Amino acid sequence: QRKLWFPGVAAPGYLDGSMAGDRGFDPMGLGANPKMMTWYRQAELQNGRWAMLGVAGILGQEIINPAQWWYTAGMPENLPRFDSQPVNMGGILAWEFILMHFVEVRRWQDIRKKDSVNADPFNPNLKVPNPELGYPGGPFDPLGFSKGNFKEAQTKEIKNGRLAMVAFAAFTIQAQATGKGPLQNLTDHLSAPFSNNWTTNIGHCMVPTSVDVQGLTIPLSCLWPGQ
Amino acid sequence: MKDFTTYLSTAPVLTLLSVTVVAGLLIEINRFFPDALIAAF
Amino acid sequence: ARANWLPGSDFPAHLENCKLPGCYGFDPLGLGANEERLAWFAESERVHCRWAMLGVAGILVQEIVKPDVFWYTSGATVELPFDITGLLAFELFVMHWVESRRGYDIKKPGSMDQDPIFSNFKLPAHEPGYPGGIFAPFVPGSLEELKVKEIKNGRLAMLAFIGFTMAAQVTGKNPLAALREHLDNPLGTTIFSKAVVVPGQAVVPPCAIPDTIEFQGITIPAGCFLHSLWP
Amino acid sequence: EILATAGLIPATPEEAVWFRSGVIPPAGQYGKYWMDPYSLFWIEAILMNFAELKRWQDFKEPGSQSKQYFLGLEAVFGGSGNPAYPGGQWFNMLNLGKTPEEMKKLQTNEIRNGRLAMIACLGCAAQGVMTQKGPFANLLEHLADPVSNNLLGNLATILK
Amino acid sequence: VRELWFPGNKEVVPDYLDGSLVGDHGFDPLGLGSSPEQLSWNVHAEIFHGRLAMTGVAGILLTSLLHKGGADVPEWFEAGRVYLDRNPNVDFGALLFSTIVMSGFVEFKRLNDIRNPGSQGSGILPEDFKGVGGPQGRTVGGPYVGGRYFDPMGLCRGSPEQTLKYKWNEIRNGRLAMMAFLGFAAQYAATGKGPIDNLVDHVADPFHTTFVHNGVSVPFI
Amino acid sequence: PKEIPLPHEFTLNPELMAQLYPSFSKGLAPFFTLDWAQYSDFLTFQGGLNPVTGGLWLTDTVHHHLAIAVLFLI
Ligand code: CLA
Ligand code: CLA
Ligand code: CLA
Ligand SMILES: CC(/C=C/C=C(C)/C=C/[C@@]12O[C@]1(C)C[C@@H](O)CC2(C)C)=C\C=C\C=C(C)\C=C\C=C(C)\C=C\[C@@]12O[C@]1(C)C[C@@H](O)CC2(C)C
Ligand SMILES: CC1=C(/C=C/C(C)=C/C=C/C(C)=C/C=C/C=C(C)/C=C/C=C(C)/C=C/C2=C(C)C[C@H](O)CC2(C)C)C(C)(C)C[C@H](O)C1
Ligand SMILES: CC1=C[C@H](O)CC(C)(C)[C@H]1/C=C/C(C)=C/C=C/C(C)=C/C=C/C=C(C)/C=C/C=C(C)/C=C/C1=C(C)C[C@H](O)CC1(C)C
Repeated sequence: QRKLWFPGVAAPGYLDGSMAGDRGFDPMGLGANPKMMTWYRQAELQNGRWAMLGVAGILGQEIINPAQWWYTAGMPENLPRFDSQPVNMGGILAWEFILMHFVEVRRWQDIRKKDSVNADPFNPNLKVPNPELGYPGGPFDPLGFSKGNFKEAQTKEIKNGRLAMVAFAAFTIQAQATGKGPLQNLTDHLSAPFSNNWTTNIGHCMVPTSVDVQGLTIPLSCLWPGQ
Repeated sequence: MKDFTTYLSTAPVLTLLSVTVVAGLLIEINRFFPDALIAAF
Repeated sequence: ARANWLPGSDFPAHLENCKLPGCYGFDPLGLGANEERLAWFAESERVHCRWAMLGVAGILVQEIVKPDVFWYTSGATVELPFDITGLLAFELFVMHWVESRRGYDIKKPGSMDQDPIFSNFKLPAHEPGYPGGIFAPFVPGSLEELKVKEIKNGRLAMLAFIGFTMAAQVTGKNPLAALREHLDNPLGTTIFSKAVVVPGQAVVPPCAIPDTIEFQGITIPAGCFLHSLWP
Repeated sequence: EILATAGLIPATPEEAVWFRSGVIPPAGQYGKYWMDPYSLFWIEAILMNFAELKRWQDFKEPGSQSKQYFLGLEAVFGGSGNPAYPGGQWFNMLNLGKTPEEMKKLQTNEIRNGRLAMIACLGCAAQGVMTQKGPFANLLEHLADPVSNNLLGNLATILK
Repeated sequence: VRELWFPGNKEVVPDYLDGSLVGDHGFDPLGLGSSPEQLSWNVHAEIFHGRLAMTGVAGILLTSLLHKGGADVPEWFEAGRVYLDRNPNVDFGALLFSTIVMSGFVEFKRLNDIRNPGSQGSGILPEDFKGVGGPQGRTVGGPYVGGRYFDPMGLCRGSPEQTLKYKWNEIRNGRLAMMAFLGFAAQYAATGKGPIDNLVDHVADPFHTTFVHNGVSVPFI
Repeated sequence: PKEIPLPHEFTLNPELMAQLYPSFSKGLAPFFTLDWAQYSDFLTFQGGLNPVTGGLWLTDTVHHHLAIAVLFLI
């Protein structure tokens, strides 16, 4: 706590400062229930970590593969190839669906009942020493960066996760309004900011009204009716 | 409810309802079997 | 801690301290909450497991020996030594005898255990659904472990037979043929490739088995389970 | 209107006028909404029915709306004494006016500004009928020639 | 106490609608169930309507899903005439009479259940058709008829919590099904297509396919 | 009647009324200037019956209702 999100705002009763990165926010009263508070902290951790991964992917791809627009890089015509198996988005989704289903059911059963699915299903002697929910560690922390100041590093992670979440919202809106990459957008605005701002660029949707994926027609969208 | 149904059982309402039912019935009979002067069986 | 259908979860209550084999604490719907129904369902599971084992083994072998016969359609394209009417009547009578005896035995334990023809012959006392004796000549290993093995194999056989039927509906060829079709192109034979739905479009696979079939004059409405409900 | 006259938004200043926005179809329309006006009114009716009915039942029962479940929102619906100032966790996010005297001063700010805005809204509607242009356009054309562009001068051409 | 159809407003009808009935949220703004005898009748009627509407809506949904795979099934609003055409040897009067006679047998059974709650689980019927009671504190009869015939799989015998949970599932899905059938009739009147047809028309283009655009709801547009 | 403009069309633009009753081209300026005589084309004092309909002139009844409305407000 100490300082809050707004200068003179009043911190809520339940926002004492125990949980990391808590700035006395929540103006919507959503975390007034401890059960839903734990659920929402798990959801924030998941969204923040996935957003870190996504933003890192956007930035790294666009610096390494500048000729590919991140927004459309999922279209089958843009797919980089490694062997000779024919492309099939249905085929690729089977792997991801099944594997993500397994790992997410594992995480789910952790959330439902803490400290209940920590051991290997095959060797019931190798266990994960998860100090808290959403922080399994062990094999998930193989380099051993824990053990030190856990709360400080927890705040590091959570504040970077919030930053990356808002940055991905930025990436999506910038792509849909401008049609160019994020660092391309930065280099664009650095040249003619007076004509390259959110003004003018807003109200235009650089997205097709639909896409066809090997015979499958997806209607797409824009997040805002700007055309 | 109980008092509403008691009101619906009052002579002013039940009489009017029964006259309406019998009138409707005679009107229906004359609509489907009109101009019947004798009891032709 | 013990063997669980979902590691980290707890058992309900009826499924806690099972005497049935294969108790992994499933029942996410509470069907075995009752205790008469639980025994009835245990016997139903056992006979389903055994019939499906026989079915999947028969389908596998018949495909191995006669690859030119589709198992699904093989009921009408096989050329019977007898007729089809009398064959079904014989089926009906024999199965009535044996199944009624087994069902009654489950209903009341000490009952259908005596040979009718020979008074001296009689089944030695058994738990329900595990007759033994003449029905179990050779017993390879500990009985409880083998009951667990049988239950595991039967679960797998029932899942495998439903898979057989479905692949026959959507792919139209016999199981190992479908496996060979999936193995030449794993990315492209999966159901995710064949079928998919999105808001605005639905791609569903056609049914290889036709709408109707011809058998000795009459037509048997043999379609494809429930089309249109496929993804 | 000021954003159109400043040219920041893409609408001619005679089309970004408030009454030509589809509220009165005979008086004008802006047929480029993501839904037709009637369906937007349907969603408005449902959402405002929720909001206003909850506000009314908090006025009648001065403490309720915080007891029954509402996706956890019920935490901020306790209200206060005066129904016009609930100022809970959401209605007073910034926690402004920590002094009851300063609260009274800010309340008087709010009420004076609100009464000025009532007068302004009635004026804008009357001017819209009376001049058939926008309120900002009316202000600019009055500052241009005050003597001829006024209430009395416009009395001949009123719905033209 | 419990959840109300109107948060706050504890001026819910006097305590003949306390938190005792299944599906009870204090919704009786017009007082149609105030007296206890009428309230019992209304409970029977609501459960029966929910079950019948659940059956009807499931049948309509499935028949409209089949009519989209091209299967030789008419839509729900023309199934009667289509069948009468395709089976010319049947007489409308005969079918209507038979339906009223066979429905009448079971509905007289249910009627004499309502008159005397336990009287129908005797004589020709066994004893499982006596009923398990339920609402109003009765321990026999009612809309909930247990036994091995109306509850063959025993999904409410044992575990009172499970019985209550399943009762709540039944009541809430029944109310939803009744609202859904009202929607079916209204959509058919306003548009003239099937339910699944309307759903896919809406999801294909969520705009321009609302209730405003059908020309019957908003009558002038 | 199926060709006559709908009443709101007459009400909302003084152009159509001006083509029918020319004093509507001057608007309300004569009213607040007390030059009310200019409204004599629809505020008439004629009496008798309209020769085509057999009823009182609707301009006469307009003037009557305006006058007695003022008198009752007084
Ligand atoms: C999926 C994202 C997500 C989720 C689930 C949470 C959840 C939570 N946050 Mg968090 N937060 C987030 C994102 C999220 N946050 C982001 C992006 C930021 C940076 C601004 C923050 C900054 C932040 C602070 C400073 C604090 C919290 C706090 C909390 C906790 C209390 C609030 C609450 O109970 O309501 C639950 C919240 C939700 C259910 C999120 C719902 C989102 C709605 C439905 C949509 C809103 C759209 C959004 C405004 C648009 C964003 C885009 C825009 C930035 C361009 C809670 C566990 C407090 C805390 O630490 O608790 C201990 C606190 O101090 N958050
Ligand atoms: C100039 C107009 C004005 C003024 C002076 C006030 C003043 C006040 N309001 Mg009020 N309010 C207003 C307009 C105004 N309001 C309008 C138009 C609405 C309808 C949306 C409301 C709805 C409202 C509610 C429901 C409540 C109040 C409450 C209060 C009191 C709380 C103290 C406060 O925060 O002051 C306000 C400070 C200012 C108005 C100065 C800021 C001026 C800028 C232009 C505001 C712009 C908003 C901002 C840009 C949006 C983002 C900020 C935020 C999301 C981070 C206070 C006396 C609460 C109360 O009484 O507590 C008990 C209460 O419950 N207001
Ligand atoms: C005919 C169907 C039917 C019947 C008999 C009942 C009966 C009952 N309901 Mg119920 N309900 C229904 C449908 C029905 N409901 C539907 C479809 C919904 C979803 C909206 C609900 C939602 C609901 C709630 C939330 C609650 C009840 C409750 C109750 C009980 C107390 C209220 C009462 O007795 O009034 C009796 C009602 C009637 C006699 C129905 C009369 C209908 C009028 C005469 C016609 C107007 C309705 C309709 C809009 C008109 C459309 C016709 C036309 C447009 C085609 C009672 C036993 C309360 C309870 O506690 O249950 C125990 C309660 O909490 N109901
Ligand atoms: C029975 C029913 C539906 C049954 C449907 C059937 C059999 C369908 C049959 C068939 O489709 C098949 C299967 C195949 C088709 O080919 C042919 C047909 C023949 C078409 C729905 C009832 C539907 C009934 C509905 C929707 C009733 C709504 C009642 C409401 C909203 C009442 C609310 C309140 O009464 C309270 C609760 C308290 C009061 O105080 C205040 C108010 C507000 C009055
Ligand atoms: C009170 C009430 C109900 C009803 C209760 C009743 C009234 C029960 C008793 C019902 C009886 C005795 C019904 C008898 C019905 C006889 C019928 C419907 C005859 C139908 C034949 C017709 C209409 C004509 C058919 C031709 C056809 C089309 C072909 C030709 O050759 C010509 C012709 C013969 C004219 C219901 C709705 C069922 C439920 C309950 O909740 C409320
Ligand atoms: C706090 C609070 C509380 C109170 O009470 C209320 C309120 C106020 C409401 C609040 C607030 C909230 C918020 C702000 C929220 C937000 C969120 C977000 C932003 C998320 C994102 C989130 C985000 C995310 C996940 C993202 C992720 C991403 C990703 C994966 C990506 C991926 C990718 C890549 C790599 C690349 C390629 O080429 C493409 C793809 C494939 C695509």
